[PDB]
Amino acid sequence: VHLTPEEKSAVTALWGKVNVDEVGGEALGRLLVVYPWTQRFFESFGDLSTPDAVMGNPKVKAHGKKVLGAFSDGLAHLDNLKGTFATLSELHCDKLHVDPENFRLLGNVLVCVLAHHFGKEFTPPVQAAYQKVVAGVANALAHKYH
Amino acid sequence: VHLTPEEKSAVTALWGKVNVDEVGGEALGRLLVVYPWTQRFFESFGDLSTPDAVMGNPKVKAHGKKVLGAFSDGLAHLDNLKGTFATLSELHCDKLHVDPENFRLLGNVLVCVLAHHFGKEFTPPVQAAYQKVVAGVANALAHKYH
Amino acid sequence: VLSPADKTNVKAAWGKVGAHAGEYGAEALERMFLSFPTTKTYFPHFDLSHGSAQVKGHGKKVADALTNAVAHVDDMPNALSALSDLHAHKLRVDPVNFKLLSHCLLVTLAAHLPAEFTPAVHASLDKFLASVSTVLTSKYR
Amino acid sequence: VLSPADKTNVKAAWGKVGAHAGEYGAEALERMFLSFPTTKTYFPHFDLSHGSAQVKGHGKKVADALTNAVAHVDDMPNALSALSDLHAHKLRVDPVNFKLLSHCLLVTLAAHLPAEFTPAVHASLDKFLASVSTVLTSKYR
Ligand code: HEM
Ligand code: HEM
Ligand code: HEM
Ligand code: HEM
Ligand SMILES: *Cc1cc(OC)ccc1OCc1ccccn1
Ligand SMILES: *Cc1cc(OC)ccc1OCc1ccccn1
Repeated sequence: VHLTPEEKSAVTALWGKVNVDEVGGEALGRLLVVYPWTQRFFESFGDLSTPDAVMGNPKVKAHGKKVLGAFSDGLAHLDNLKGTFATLSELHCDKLHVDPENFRLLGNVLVCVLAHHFGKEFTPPVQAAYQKVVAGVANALAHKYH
Repeated sequence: VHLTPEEKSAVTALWGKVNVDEVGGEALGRLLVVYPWTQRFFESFGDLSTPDAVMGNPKVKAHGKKVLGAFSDGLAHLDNLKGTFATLSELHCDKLHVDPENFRLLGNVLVCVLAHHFGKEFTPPVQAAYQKVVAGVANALAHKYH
Repeated sequence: VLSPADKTNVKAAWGKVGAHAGEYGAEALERMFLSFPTTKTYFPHFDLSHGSAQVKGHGKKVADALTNAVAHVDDMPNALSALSDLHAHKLRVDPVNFKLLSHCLLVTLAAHLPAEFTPAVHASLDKFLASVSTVLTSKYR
Repeated sequence: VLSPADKTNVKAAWGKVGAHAGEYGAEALERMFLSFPTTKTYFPHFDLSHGSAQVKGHGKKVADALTNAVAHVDDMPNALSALSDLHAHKLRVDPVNFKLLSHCLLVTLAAHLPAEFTPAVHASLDKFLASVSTVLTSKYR
């Protein structure tokens, strides 16, 4: 992914303030709530009956944290997202059979969560930079499909 | 991306019966009719105001022949669709900015035209063999997006 | 959103299906399972072998539902409320799958009704199936 | 298809934009133009520089249309037929572009109305914008 050094600084600065214990669970949570069919992939996660149930679910929060961690590693290897996500891709593509459109949706939900957490600080320019990151992350996760 | 030996034989066998001068025009024309926003990319082609105008437009039929030519070239190189459509991918993705979802739609429209022409001969196994081809072609054309 | 011509085209073409409803519904299902194997995961307990009686029975259920939708094309949300509860609330079917089945239904129609499957009719049938899909994948209760 | 709950969630949430319509609409457009450069090709005659007055004015138009959509949530095809003619008949806007704008409108609402943007409300707003998109990209006249 091509990020200007100015975009890199803005991105890194914002990410450094991210609450790693909540942001991930909130993005995964909102995904299950906004696009219900995704829930079908987390049947082992227990209660997903209602929004509050989904958001407060311990397994969702713990899983979201891993997802967040995956985005963190991508941010640390932008020049090599395919290699970094090679294992995760095989898992999501060959095993789970997750539709590529769903990778894009989660990436954008993560964007909405960052907006929710930082309000005014998540400026249009900062969003633009993050959109290139999540697109890069989604594409990598889907490379075993290509 | 992955056609078994039997699926290749099926595709190759059917395509030999395809009328290279019509099918392409039928597919491109139906794409423009069934998904009207695609008409935007063909501004200079003339009258596309109604179904009959589109299907009877000479430029559409001629361009369809070119499109079909590309599908044929791809069928003769199923093991290397990425290279076969490499140049076309640059044009559609970098130059034209056609959203990759449209590549999928054209692919399925072609499949509909194949079904329409061959009827009972377009059996479920043959369709499946062909869904892999159009998916591979669409995928190849979007390569510049990956 | 369907135009008057769309509604006219859909009724006229589906009316031509008539007694072949179940036959075409079953074939569309078979085409989907074979072409897009993933879709089979939605029917873990089904006998999805070629020519199975269960698939035939299901194809008829699917086809009759569409006949019903066609008759209530102006009041689909209400008419298909129960089908929505099933597909959207209980089964949580990913909308991508509705596009696959819709495409296989169009293929089946083109393969059996060549004279009817005109570009204009094709266009109308696609919009109608997309419309039915939106209703079944939406939780509006 | 919007549920009665989706309808009240959208009215309560969007009602918060109030006199910020132009600010929010302009920001959503700016977010879309910067994040998805390709969307700019639809406004070749526009001044698309940041702070552009043309974009500011256009943002107001977009926000007001949404306000109207919310008011006629039960008869959108009718209430939005003029915009459908513009975006589907005249502009032939690719549907993907509506998904990009809807996403940017959600981001804007989340950045400015944190208390309003709950998971359920976020869900209703998405469905609402998807509905508006379907109507504006459909030729039903
Ligand atoms: C594009 C962003 C995505 C990222 C960065 C991501 C990342 C992750 C990570 C890090 C894991 C843990 C792998 C492990 O522990 O070995 C995982 C597992 C998983 N993901 Fe994703 N994921 C993404 C999208 C999705 C989507 C959209 C779905 C489907 C709705 C999905 C479904 C799953 C499932 C079912 C698991 C298995 C969890 C379990 O049961 O143990 N993922 N993901
Ligand atoms: C998925 C299969 C497709 C194939 C194999 C294909 C193939 C081709 C070929 C062979 C050309 C001629 C290239 C040249 O000699 O310059 C072409 C041009 C073009 N294609 Fe495609 N195409 C596909 C899909 C699409 C789609 C979905 C759109 C947009 C909706 C599109 C829009 C165009 C345009 C605008 C041109 C240039 C037309 C002109 O000369 O004005 N193509 N395509
Ligand atoms: C044209 C769109 C569709 C229509 C009109 C349709 C219609 C139906 C009908 C009428 C039934 C029977 C309901 C009952 O027993 O009361 C049914 C069941 C079902 N449908 Fe659909 N369906 C559609 C698309 C899909 C798709 C795309 C999938 C998944 C890929 C799907 C998965 C199922 C499943 C899992 C069942 C329950 C089967 C069982 O008895 O275990 N449907 N559908
Ligand atoms: C929720 C979605 C949208 C709404 C509610 C909306 C609303 C509007 C409104 C109210 C106008 C002014 C029409 C008039 O009274 O003259 C307009 C014009 C326009 N819209 Fe949209 N729009 C939406 C999405 C889009 C998208 C996704 C694109 C394409 C990227 C787009 C491109 C245009 C263009 C090119 C104009 C013409 C501007 C001019 O020259 O005056 N719109 N839109
Ligand atoms: C008309 C339409 C078109 C598409 O995409 C081609 C998707 C959905 C619809 O409409 C579904 C609907 C919703 C509410 C009432 C009636 N129909
Ligand atoms: C209800 C709905 C939901 C989505 O999200 C997938 C997309 C479109 C619609 O409905 C659009 C519509 C069509 C006809 C009358 C009213 N609304």
